[PDB]
Amino acid sequence: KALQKELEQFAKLLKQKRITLGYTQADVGLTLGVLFGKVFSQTTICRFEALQLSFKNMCKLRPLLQKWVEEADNN
Amino acid sequence: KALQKELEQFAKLLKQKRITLGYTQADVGLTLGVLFGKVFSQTTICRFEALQLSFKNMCKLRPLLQKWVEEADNN
Amino acid sequence: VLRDNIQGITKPAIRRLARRGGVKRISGLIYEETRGVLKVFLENVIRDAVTYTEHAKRKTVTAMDVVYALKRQGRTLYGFGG
Amino acid sequence: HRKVLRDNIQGITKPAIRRLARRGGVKRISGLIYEETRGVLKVFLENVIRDAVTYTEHAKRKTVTAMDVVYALKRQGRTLYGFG
Amino acid sequence: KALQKELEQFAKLLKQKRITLGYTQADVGLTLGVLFGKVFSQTTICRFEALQLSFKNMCKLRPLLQKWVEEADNNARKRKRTSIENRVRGNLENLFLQCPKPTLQQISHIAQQLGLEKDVVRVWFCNRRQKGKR
Amino acid sequence: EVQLQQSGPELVEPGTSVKMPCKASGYTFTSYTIQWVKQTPRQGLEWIGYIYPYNAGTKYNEKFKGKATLTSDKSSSTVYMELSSLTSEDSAVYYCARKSSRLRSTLDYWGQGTSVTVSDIKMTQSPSSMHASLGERVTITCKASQDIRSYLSWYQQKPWKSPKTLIYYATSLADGVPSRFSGSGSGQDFSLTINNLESDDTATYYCLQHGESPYTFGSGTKLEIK
Amino acid sequence: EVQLQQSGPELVEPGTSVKMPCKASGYTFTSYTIQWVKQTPRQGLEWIGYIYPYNAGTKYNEKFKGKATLTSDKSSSTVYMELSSLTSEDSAVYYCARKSSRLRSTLDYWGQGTSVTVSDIKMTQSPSSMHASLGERVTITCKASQDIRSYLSWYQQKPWKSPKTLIYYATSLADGVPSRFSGSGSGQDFSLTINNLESDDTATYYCLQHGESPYTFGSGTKLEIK
Amino acid sequence: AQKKDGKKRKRSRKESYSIYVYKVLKQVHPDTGISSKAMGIMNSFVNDIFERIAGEASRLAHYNKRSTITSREIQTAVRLLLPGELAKHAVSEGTKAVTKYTSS
Amino acid sequence: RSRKESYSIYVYKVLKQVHPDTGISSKAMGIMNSFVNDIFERIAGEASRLAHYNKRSTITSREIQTAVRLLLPGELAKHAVSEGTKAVTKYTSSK
Amino acid sequence: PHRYRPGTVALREIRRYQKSTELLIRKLPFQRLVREIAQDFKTDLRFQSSAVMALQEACEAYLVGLFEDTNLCAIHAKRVTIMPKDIQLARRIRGER
Amino acid sequence: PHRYRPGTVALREIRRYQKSTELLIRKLPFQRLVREIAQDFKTDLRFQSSAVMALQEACEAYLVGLFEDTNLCAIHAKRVTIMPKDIQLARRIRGE
Amino acid sequence: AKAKSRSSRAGLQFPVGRVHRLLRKGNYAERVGAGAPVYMAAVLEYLTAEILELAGNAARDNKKTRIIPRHLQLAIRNDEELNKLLGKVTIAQGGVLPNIQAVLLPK
Amino acid sequence: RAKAKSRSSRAGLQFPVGRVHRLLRKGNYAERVGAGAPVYMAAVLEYLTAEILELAGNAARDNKKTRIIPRHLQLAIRNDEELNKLLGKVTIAQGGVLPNIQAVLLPKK
DNA sequence: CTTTATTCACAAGCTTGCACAATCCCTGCTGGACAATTCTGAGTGATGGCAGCTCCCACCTTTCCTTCTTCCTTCACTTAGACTACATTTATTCAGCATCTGTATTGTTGGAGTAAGTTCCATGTTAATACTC
DNA sequence: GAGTATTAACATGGAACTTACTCCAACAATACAGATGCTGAATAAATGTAGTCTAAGTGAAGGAAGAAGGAAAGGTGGGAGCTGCCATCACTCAGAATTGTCCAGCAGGGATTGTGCAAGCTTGTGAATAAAG
Repeated sequence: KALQKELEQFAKLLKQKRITLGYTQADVGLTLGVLFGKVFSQTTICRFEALQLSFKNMCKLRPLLQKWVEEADNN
Repeated sequence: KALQKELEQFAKLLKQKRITLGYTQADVGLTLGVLFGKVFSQTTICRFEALQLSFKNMCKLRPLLQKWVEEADNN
Repeated sequence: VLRDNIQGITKPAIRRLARRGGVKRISGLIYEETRGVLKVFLENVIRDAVTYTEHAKRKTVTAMDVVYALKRQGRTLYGFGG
Repeated sequence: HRKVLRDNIQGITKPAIRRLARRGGVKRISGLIYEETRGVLKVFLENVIRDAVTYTEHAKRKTVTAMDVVYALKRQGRTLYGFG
Repeated sequence: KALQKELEQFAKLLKQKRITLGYTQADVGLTLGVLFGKVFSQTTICRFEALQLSFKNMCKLRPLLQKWVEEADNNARKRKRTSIENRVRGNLENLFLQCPKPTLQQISHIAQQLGLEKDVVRVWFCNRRQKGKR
Repeated sequence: EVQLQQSGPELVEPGTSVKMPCKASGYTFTSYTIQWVKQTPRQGLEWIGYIYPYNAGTKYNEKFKGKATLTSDKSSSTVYMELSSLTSEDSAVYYCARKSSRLRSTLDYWGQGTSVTVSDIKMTQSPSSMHASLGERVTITCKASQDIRSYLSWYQQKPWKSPKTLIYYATSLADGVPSRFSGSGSGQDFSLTINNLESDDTATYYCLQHGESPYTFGSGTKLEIK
Repeated sequence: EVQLQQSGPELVEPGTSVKMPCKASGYTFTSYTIQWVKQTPRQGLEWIGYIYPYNAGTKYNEKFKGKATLTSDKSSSTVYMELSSLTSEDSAVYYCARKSSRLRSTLDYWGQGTSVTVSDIKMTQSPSSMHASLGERVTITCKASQDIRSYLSWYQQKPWKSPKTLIYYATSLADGVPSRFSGSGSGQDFSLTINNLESDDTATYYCLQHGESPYTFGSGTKLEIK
Repeated sequence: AQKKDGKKRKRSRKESYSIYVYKVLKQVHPDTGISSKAMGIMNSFVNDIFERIAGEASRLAHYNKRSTITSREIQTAVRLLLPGELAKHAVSEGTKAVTKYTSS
Repeated sequence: RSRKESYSIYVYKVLKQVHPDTGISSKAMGIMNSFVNDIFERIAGEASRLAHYNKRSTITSREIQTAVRLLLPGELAKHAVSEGTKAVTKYTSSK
Repeated sequence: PHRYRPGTVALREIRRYQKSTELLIRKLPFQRLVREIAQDFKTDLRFQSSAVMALQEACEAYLVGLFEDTNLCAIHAKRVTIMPKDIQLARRIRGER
Repeated sequence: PHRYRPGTVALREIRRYQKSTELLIRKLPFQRLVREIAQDFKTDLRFQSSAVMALQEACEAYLVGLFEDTNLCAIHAKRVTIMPKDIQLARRIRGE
Repeated sequence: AKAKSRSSRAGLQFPVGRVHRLLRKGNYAERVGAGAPVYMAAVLEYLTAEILELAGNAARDNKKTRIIPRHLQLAIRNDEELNKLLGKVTIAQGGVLPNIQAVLLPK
Repeated sequence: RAKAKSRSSRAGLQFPVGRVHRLLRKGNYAERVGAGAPVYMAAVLEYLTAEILELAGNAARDNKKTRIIPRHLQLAIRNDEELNKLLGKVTIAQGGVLPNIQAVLLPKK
């Protein structure tokens, strides 16, 4: 109950920022591997934005995309 | 090294004879089916004149056009 | 022996059947096609009825045979027995 | 529990209906064909599945078998070969 | 109207006593001949036990079973009916619209052909004329 | 009942084309295929091809590929044969016959045939010609180059007349044929037997096989009485 | 599952015309007639008419002929009722209900009803007002003028709510109704019995006959518990 | 294992449903006649519906490997063959008739 | 456990008789089984109806022949009747 | 002289032949056609009158249903005149062709 | 670049899909649709895999036949584009 | 010895005994339980009563006091459930439903 | 006893005459079976199976295949008018459809 | 505007390499065949009669044929947009593996329910009878 | 003796007991397969433009369908005769079912294998664009 609204809001903000800045999801997955050394497929980003993965795996993948989001707004 | 000069000269002779009599590649392919019972499309004729086909294919289609040339020189 | 009996299904009978079916205008070539269709349908039903009659070792085609044939073509008819 | 199924007729996509029309020989398809095709498919599926579920319920079973679907199709004049 | 209710109640308890005793209605019809010399059939006992015969017939059949009840509490056969055969029935029904009144002269001739009494033929033709009248 | 009306005689110069009709009547036109046979004194009877009016699918003999074209017109129940580039070696009688789509069925009803005058499996018939009087027994053989599982038919042809079917499936009697004729054998050896002879038995007897893709006729046996 | 969606309250002036829809979903739209009734405090419920969308066959009450017109749209699965020349006595709640084409079936599902405000057989319910405890036995009667052969239904209506079917065919329990309610009677004498009264048994109970062409409702009985 | 005069030989003299159809018509319409052609149509209808329901019940019993056709098979056949409201009211009538029959 | 019977071995024998080198897949065998069951049910139902129409309690070869004539198309029914008559004659002449 | 325009006589005939229920083909020609068709299957055949009546009723019902389908096909092609192609399409969709 | 004219690729797809025999609708969406439709009759129903496969085969066969009839109706009206009225006419003539 | 035949026991007008005999002699199953004929007869009586009442209403809305095949055809074809149940059935002398296409009408 | 050779060998058939007779007896078709009915019936079924298998094998050989699949059976059935009429209301699983494009749909010259 | 040589995308054929499914083999087990007996169903006939043929006639309603009128169908031409085709992005599907458990299948009563048989009984028709003329 | 009604006996099919059997609920136990969940390739669906070509609207010509009127024909209904076959009834005998044995044909499961799909490479062609006449 508490967590699900948080990851849903984070996914909405991530998708809105991605659409605004114009990067594609494959580019997001490739830049994740470039910056943090763990490349992830475009299917993973689709499931992340679409909330398909389990809560544990979504929580594990959250800080990587958070770092990508905070990095992307300035570089 | 030895063949390709011969097929280049043969293709030049075929193109010169086709231009001289005014025949078309489609007409050549249509007439070849009449003479020898095996019609070939204009794509094969133009590729043979342009030397794009393989050496085996050019060797296979050489005697057909060789017979067509001597047939066309009189009729 | 009878011959040339499909012409007894006249043109005005075909127009009456079309009028009962809701048709407003009828082409001139409709009558021959309708006669052919009716002949094919009658041939199939009468062949089935004659097969039913011959299985019973009778020489008279009964209403039961026609009803059974129409049922086995999926065209079940009420009011004639069975 | 097993969640609940809602909508689900949009899963029969436009390309799937286009491929089904292509197998039937259709060259050009209007834009309104897809909704009508979905409605027709849903009606046919409901008619078959109602008879199949009736056959399953009469047998006191909870699982719809292929034989029940075969009898339901055969009773609608749509006999199917290869699942008996 | 009270006599009808009395007859219905009485027929009710003779049916109850007969079911209690196990005797059939045909048993009652057979024992009526022993009691009075008046044998009755299964149909007559059924008609009386259903209470739909004539009032005169009801009163006529009443005292016989009043005595029969007392007979069953502690303690000449008629009649032969002519069941006509189907072939004989067709031979008789051939003359519906040809000879409405065959009379004695035709009756005696036809009776010897079918091997039946002339009185039976006369009664049959009279009943046929009565049925045609209605 | 069932009949096939063909055209009359044709005179044709070389290099041209001729169309012959095969107007069928008395049966469901789409449920039977139309076969075409060419008969010459030089090579006897030869199978040309067939057309199925139900789906318009045709199949031609390999030697007749391109020489002839078959077309169907379901409105008139007609089958047309087109021969282009009429060679001098094309004068012959062209018959059109009806054949069921069943593999066991054979060419049962033949047309009168149209004469045209221009200005595998081998079938071996042992007796090319035989002599018999009115009341002997007649036996003919139809040895097969390959194996055909009983897909053999027998035909009797009077002079200047269309062929008539006698035995189909190598044992079965045709429609309207008396029980005196009898076929026998299977595999590669087939026999046709006439029990007692008759003056109407004077004709030429051929045997056709339809177990393979190109249908082949027999050499031909000539029978005359007295 | 089965729903009959309607519109909101209409405010109108005299001499105007009002059109209200009865958009239905959850069933085969062409298999059930849509009936329209009107409810006023003066004379209770009244049967306006019905329309069968299968053949677009309508039938109106005699006193509502001309004033009301029914139409159907099969594409959207909707029914429209139009009232023309709205006088003073038209401000009422208009209900549309579903009813099968079977003679035994009754109005099983009702719409929410639209409140429109403008700026023969008689049914007799004996108890107009009634009182009961929380566990008592209660009964209402709906003696009819003419003879109806068990074509009687019992409805319950909460205040400001659409009526709910309780009994159809004078003895049968409606779908979802508990076995506490019991219908009985036939001919001209009928009765609805309630076993024990809960808090939800506070409502107005009506009886409707659909044996003859003009369907007539009963006067109604108000039952509030304790 | 004994015949005892063989009473099984019964002759069906063109038996039909006309009397029972007339009784049902008098029940539903006390003052209304029916022509002979309409009664023949109704007889054909009753025979057709009997054949349909009996065949469906027989197939239902055969599918489940049962040798008996009970009221459950008839109810399932009625649900299969008849449309919705028709099947519901027919099931109600059949259940009420069976309950009344097995109560006395 | 249990045991289900089908026409698979007979269809395979007929296939090896008509095509000695051609095989058949399992789905095609299921299609053939369904076809054989459907044709059996159709012919048996027609024969049962024919017996019931004539007030007979026995289904004979005549009933099966008439059902085959009713159910199958023309040349198909004629060849099926010929094959059935040949089988019945050989069966009667056997033993 | 007053002359009825086309489309009014047709509508009158449609209403008139849809209100009635009697047979539309004459009985004697249909009986002759039935006997002529049946003689090709068996010789010296006989028919009860009810059998010929049942055949006529079935044929008339089939023709009326086919004409309704043909009218639907003709209206689909933006026409009011039924043509043989409409009958052919209606029979093809029904499975008869 | 290169572009095919309209109708060429449609004819190619008509040739390609009339040559193959596999199912054209994805298995998972059809299974979900079948489960949702069956949930309106029973409450907790389980389906055999062969049951869903047979239902899918019957559905695609019915849709292909209806599309052939619709194409015939469209060609009858002097068109090459199938519309909903063609499907309605085909289902009416069929008896649905 | 008793009375009260099966039709009276089930409260039915149709013959339960004849339906039982038809089921037993129809080659439908090896055995027939004694609820099947009652259920069947009740269903047949319900269908007969439904169509008879609809045909009677159709006759009553014609100023006719007798049911003919036309009234039965009108009753069957005007109900979609009855029409679907008898969609492949032809009623002799029943005619057709009066229906003209809207395009055919003039204006 | 003595050998007891099967009834199918007696009739010269491949299909099981005994199993057909047992299915006829237990199918609830008639009170009795006439003992030549199963033979006729088995012969008809074997003939139909052999005809369909021959057509399917020819279709498979035309496609350079040595194994019959449901597509070959569908091609054999749909390419025969009598067989298609016999199986008109039958759907073959995984059989596909017959390649048929309308003439109007093709491009014009 | 007419054709006629590149260019392109696509399917189709040739040639290995397996792997999944078809072919074949082994073991029970159960269903079909031998065989004598018992039990009916249905083929021969004989028959009485109903209904299907044939023929005849009189009436008039229907059908056929010709002429002229109407308006419906069919081409011809335009064009607005609604389909198709394709590149790019986004999303769901597909396949293998794992766990879990509600469900289907088999097993042994064994009691309720049904088949078969005999007799008893209710109803339509009518042979026989009492009363009168 | 005719005619009237009144009553009572018969033909017929259905129902009430009565017993023998058989069959299908009814728990018990146990595979097992259908469902749910993951995870990563694989394939597909959704979007957005460009652009063609198709459906639809207008309009005019002509010819085809229909209305009307008169002449003719043959369908309809009734009345006869004539007999062919059709439905009923009765008999017996030849075929079909029963029942106890057993054996060998077939189904399930496990090894063997080989047909065809898949991947690639080469190719010939139809569609569609650029050139040339």
